[PDB]
Amino acid sequence: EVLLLPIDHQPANVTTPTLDFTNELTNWRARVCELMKNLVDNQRYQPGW
Amino acid sequence: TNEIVAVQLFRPLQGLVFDTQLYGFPGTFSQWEQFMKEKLRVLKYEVLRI
Amino acid sequence: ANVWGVRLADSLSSPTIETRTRHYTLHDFYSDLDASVGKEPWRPLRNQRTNEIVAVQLFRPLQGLVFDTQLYGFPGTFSQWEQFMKEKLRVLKYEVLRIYPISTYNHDRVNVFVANALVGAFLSNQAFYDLLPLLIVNDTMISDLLGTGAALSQFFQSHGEVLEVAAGRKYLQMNNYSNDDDDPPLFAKDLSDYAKAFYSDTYEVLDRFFWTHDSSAGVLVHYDKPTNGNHYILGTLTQMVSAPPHIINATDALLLESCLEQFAANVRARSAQPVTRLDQCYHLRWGAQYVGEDSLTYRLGVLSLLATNGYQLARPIPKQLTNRWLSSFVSQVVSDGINETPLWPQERYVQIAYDSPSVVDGATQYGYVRRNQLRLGMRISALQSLSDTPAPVQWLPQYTIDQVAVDEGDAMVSQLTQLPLRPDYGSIWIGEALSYYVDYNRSHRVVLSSELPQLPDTYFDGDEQYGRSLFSLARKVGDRSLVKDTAVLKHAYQAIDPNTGKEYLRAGQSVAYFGASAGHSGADQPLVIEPWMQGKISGVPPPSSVRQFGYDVAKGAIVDLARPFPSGDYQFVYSDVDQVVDGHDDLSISSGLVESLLDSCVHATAPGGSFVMKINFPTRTVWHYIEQKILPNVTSYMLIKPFVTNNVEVFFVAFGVHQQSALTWTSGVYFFLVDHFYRYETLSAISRQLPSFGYVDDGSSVTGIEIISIENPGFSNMTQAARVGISGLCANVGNARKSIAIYESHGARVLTITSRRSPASARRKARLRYLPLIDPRSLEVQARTILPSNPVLFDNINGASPHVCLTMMYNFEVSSAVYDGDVVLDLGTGPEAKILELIPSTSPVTCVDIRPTAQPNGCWNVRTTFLELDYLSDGWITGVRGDIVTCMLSLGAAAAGKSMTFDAAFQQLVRVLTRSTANVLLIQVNCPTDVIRTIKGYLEIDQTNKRYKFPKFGRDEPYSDMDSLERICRAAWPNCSITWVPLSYDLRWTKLALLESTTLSSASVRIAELMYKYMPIMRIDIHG
Ligand SMILES: C[S@@+](CC[C@H](N)C(=O)[O-])C[C@H]1O[C@@H](n2cnc3c(N)ncnc32)[C@H](O)[C@@H]1O
Repeated sequence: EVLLLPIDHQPANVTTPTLDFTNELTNWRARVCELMKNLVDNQRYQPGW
Repeated sequence: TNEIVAVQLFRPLQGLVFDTQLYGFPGTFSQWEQFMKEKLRVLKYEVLRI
Repeated sequence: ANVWGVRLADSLSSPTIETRTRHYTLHDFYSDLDASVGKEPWRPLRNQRTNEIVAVQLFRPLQGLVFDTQLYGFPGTFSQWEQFMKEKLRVLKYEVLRIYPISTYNHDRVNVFVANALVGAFLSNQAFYDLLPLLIVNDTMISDLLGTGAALSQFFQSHGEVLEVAAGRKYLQMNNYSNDDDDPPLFAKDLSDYAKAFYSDTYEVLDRFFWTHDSSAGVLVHYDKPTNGNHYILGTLTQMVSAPPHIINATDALLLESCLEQFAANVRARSAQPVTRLDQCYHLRWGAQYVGEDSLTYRLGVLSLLATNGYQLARPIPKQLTNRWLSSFVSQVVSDGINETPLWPQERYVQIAYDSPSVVDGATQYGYVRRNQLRLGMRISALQSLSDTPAPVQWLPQYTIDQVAVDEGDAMVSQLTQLPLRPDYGSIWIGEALSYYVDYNRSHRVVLSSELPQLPDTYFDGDEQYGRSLFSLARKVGDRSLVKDTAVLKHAYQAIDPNTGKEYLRAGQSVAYFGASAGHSGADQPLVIEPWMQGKISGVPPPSSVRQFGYDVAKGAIVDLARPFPSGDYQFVYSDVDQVVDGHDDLSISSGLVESLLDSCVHATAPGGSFVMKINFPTRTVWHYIEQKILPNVTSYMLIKPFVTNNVEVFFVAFGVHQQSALTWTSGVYFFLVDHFYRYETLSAISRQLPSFGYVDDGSSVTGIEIISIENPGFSNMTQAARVGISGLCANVGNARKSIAIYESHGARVLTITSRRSPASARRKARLRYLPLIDPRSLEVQARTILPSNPVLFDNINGASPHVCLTMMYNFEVSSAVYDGDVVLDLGTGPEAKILELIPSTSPVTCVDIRPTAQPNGCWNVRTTFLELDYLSDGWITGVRGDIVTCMLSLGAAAAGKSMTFDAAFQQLVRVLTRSTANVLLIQVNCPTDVIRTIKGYLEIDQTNKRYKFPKFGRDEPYSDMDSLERICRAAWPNCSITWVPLSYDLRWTKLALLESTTLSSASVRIAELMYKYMPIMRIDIHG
């Protein structure tokens, strides 16, 4: 009766969805972007730009 | 060093299941505990209103 | 109560005498425009936590700050702000003194409106010069405003005999203000325009204007002594934010400020200080036909009416207000319970009480109406507050004559129960060990090995381990081994041996030590080695060399002490290792380890010397072996027992090893050992009943604590339910000590009743049928803040006094001598007779004292009797009869009161006991038994004049001796049989001290023994 899935699945609270950012994929995208922000911010890799 | 590197919390709060990036706590224990004090003070006033 | 939150009126006060005010002078204008140190137009307000200036208060020389502080541009620090204000007032000062000379205008008037708008237009840089020549006023005050010089609607506009002005900025916020509740409130007085004022001549013209003007937000008046002529207040829709739960608008903020000012004035009225305004409140005029019932403005109007009447609050207000206390006040005023006063606000007129102390209706004429039909049953005088203490204070109840059921008391205490909380435990036993010693006497007696009593066979019980662990965990020490070793050396170096005339041992004996634990948080050895080598014990001779042995040493070697390992022989060895750790929980292996360890200790003694043994588990084999083996081959011996822990171990000391001697055990050693095992059994039975160390109390055990929590609204006569609850806790507690605390618990002032239950209290509570009830007045008088403390199991810390110890002794022997179903008589019952707590629940009393007591008369199961008749007299025992006489401490008290001797007092008392019907009796006499010792600080002696003079009580009485007592007793009764009781050396009495939860401080019980041998009692039957 049970089904396996790679990602956490919280059910819908409401039947009228609307955008918020409180999930794992947005957190993933934000931390990846944060590391590339650090990667461009480091003074050893490029000040050259 | 006897420096505070971790905290232990109990019964009045357990619902910290979300991400600490969404929370935004400081790095020193004194600023963290006064921050927790004033946020509990605001929620204290709210729940004592209701 | 309680209008909506409680107020403590009980009387009502008001400021009677009044300062008539002076008016403007331009000399004063220059004087207070010059910002002197002594006086200046501002005044700072500070925090109550940091005392940092977060707000300022300004007054009469400036009010025209109605524009925006972005347009003004003040700095953020108070010092820079005040010097900035100083220099700007200096520039405008020079300008206005250019345009007006002081000599001609020495004493001419001004428009205060023109002055405030002038300094406001100068600070806001808004072309003040057209406003400038309208400064000095004409014949009247307002006609210069009506016929305008230049119409300046940014400051004031005319409306045909009605002047509109925009009064703003009574206060000014500094940037460090951050809406803290400890910061002072602001009441929305720092915004741009909190309200609008309508100055004009007459209220008729103003109400003809209000026919057409809006009155949606309500209108406020002052009616007493207005600032610049008769006017109104029109608040706007700006709201106050600084209270975190509540959001109030401008009009409620002004009315709340004014009503709290009147509440402040009603307390400070002392019938000698005239104030600047007779009353303060505003009295909403036209909004009552707009807003309705159960609105906040209406409720504050009710409170302002009561404040103008002159009521006073319940809680003492602070001198400097806080947002915390203000929001607590607003939460109290929007609560419940609409009204109890007969007063209601009106729009036609204002009303004051028929018995109000205010005289403002006769003072000023218009608006204030005296009412005749409404009357108040309250008083006239002032009210004062009590001084709070941070410590919890004791309380003592007083009993009334009414009674209800103990089941009703049980129901009320079940309603008011706050039992399940963990208390602080404390310590049951402080001080030091006790000297329990006996020496061998050669010519004393002779006994055999089989006669000795032993450990009880119920030794390895879980309940016995529970009790001994409870005792050893509750007891408080430094190092127990330190205490034991100091005691055993101080008893070891006392007497002399029969061979040598000198003493036992000398200095420099080159001793050895067995069984060193070596863990004592530093100085890794037992803690007696260094002070005993230095001679710090001051009763010992110092040794020469010390060796420590045992399998836990730090400096010596680790050796199995049971199996004989030979080493260097020393003149003195000291065993300290048990047979429990090396044993395997068996009496047989314990006895065998005693065998082997004592054998090795005998064979390693360097003969002619001595040794000390400790024995945890002695058996038939142990005693029989040492009697058949060691007692022949020893010169003398010693067995002592210092006591810090509840255990069966003793300290056996030998003397003069390896010399043959016909030498056995004696009956004095037998009595010592019988009494040792007996006091072990009694104290184990005591420790078995007490609850554990780290428990939570819930009122289930017979001993323990109890607290309840009620709240008291004002000085109201509180309900019968709480009265039954408090009196039921009194019947539960049984006249023991109790402490209370008064503090605002989380928005409400609370009461705590903290005390402790006992089985003697249980038998007292079972003795009486109905519980009596108490006086609520002794609780309803208090208005101070008694800060609470944590619940502790033990109130006493330093230990019980020896007088408490002798009282416990006496109570114990009276409770042991009394039986169930018996009439008694207590001579000198004291303030509260403990004989109610001693006897069984079914036996009556016939008790009497010269002291008038406050015991609950009536509502008993078995009857009681309380009266006063000067008991050292006759004729009354012919009226009331008894069976056994208990006269404790009243003999010396009556003898010191009547200045008469014990011989005359005792012969009179035994005469009126020949009048009695009692067969047995026991009275407190004061007889020396031993040679008198003149105990330091408690009991000194007197040979000739024959007194004692207790210095602690400050009391003094003679003493009579036992042969003269025998002479009087046999002259009275030729048939009597007297038995002097021995001193309670077996500690049977200790249960009545422990179950009342009080530590003892064993120096006090040593002094108690040394004192109890100087006033004993006896038991006399009339037959024998
Ligand atoms: C109660 S302690 C004495 C503590 C010592 N008075 C002190 O100052 O710390 C008994 C000590 O003797 C040791 N012991 C017990 N049985 C022993 C045996 N058969 N041989 C040698 N040592 C033993 C234990 O290791 C323990 O440290």
